[PDB]
Amino acid sequence: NEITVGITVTTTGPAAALGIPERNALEFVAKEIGGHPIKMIVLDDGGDPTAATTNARRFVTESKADVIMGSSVTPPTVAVSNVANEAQVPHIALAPLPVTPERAKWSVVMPQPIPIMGKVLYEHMKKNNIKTVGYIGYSDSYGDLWFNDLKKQGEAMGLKIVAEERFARPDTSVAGQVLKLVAANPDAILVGASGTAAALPQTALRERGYNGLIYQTHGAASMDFIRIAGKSAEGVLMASGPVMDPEGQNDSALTKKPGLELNTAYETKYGPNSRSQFAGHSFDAFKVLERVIPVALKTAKPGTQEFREAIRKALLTEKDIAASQGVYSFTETDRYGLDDRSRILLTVKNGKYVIVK
Ligand SMILES: O=C(O)C(=O)Cc1ccc(O)cc1
Ligand SMILES: [Pr+3]
Repeated sequence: NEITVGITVTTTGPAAALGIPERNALEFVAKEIGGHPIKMIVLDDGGDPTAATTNARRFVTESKADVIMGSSVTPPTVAVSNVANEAQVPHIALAPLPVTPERAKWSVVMPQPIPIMGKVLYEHMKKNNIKTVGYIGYSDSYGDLWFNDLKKQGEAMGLKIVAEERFARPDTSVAGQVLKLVAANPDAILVGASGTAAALPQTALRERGYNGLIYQTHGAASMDFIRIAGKSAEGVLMASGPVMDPEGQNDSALTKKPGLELNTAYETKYGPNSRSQFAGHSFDAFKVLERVIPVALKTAKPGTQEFREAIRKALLTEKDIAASQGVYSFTETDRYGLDDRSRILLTVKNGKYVIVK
């Protein structure tokens, strides 16, 4: 009578810094929901889309999963969503992705959508005298989501995009891209990357004498960024989920209690400042399950296709789902389901994250 949840995340390779906290956070989620035990099957995919496809396929067929979850970065998350939408199994994505008609029916997304994160960054650029903006980001759909958003929102707000450079996830140098960005000398540069890679343009730009403002995505929101960037991290502007600072929230924020619950558990085990954007997502996915499971049980039983459907329909009917990273209300067309309560703006002062109000 167990409910089966298959989870594929990235605990090896360049994106381990994202998947490791995601896996680690599972220690702190409910393993009994709606009066049923939860059976979790957790597999590494190394960030590889083929491996992620394979993991997801096996969860849905061999493990007869009721829900599948993952992956840690966009390319394998697209792969998982494609399996979910063909096999007709609810999928909770732990990385942002382009939600096309192919993907929208069966996938919902825990991380904040790019445009919400972009808007807070671009409003800061406007307030801080920025006229020209350069971009460096992955040469894949994550880097595309961010560049497209920068151009679309940015130009509408009167910013001028003056350079675009890309680099691949495994790359350890961005020398050629930085040379071009430095020569263009934009007032600000947006880095579209994540984890350890996000710190690569941060250090390379400062080392080459760039003095403009540097903006980072929510893909950079863990202590790994400050560890790796060092002094180059100072003064960065970074979009983040609210889980990075539940202490600072008003008691009236529905995200405060779940943020405090997660962070107290996580930091007790893993040490000071070990909170992350990413631990927030897997923890939140279970907050979502705690709302939708008891609703699905009213009409269906675990291990059937009807239960998959009932969960999918509950995702549409259950509104205002409180979690550490925001308050979720999904629709047929909005698979992120988040608003302004799902983001804050961080900077780094003396090796510590601080909120910019
Ligand atoms: O690198 C990638 O592809 C990402 O998708 C990283 C990422 C993961 C979770 C977030 O909340 C923000 C960005
Ligand atoms: Pr029935």
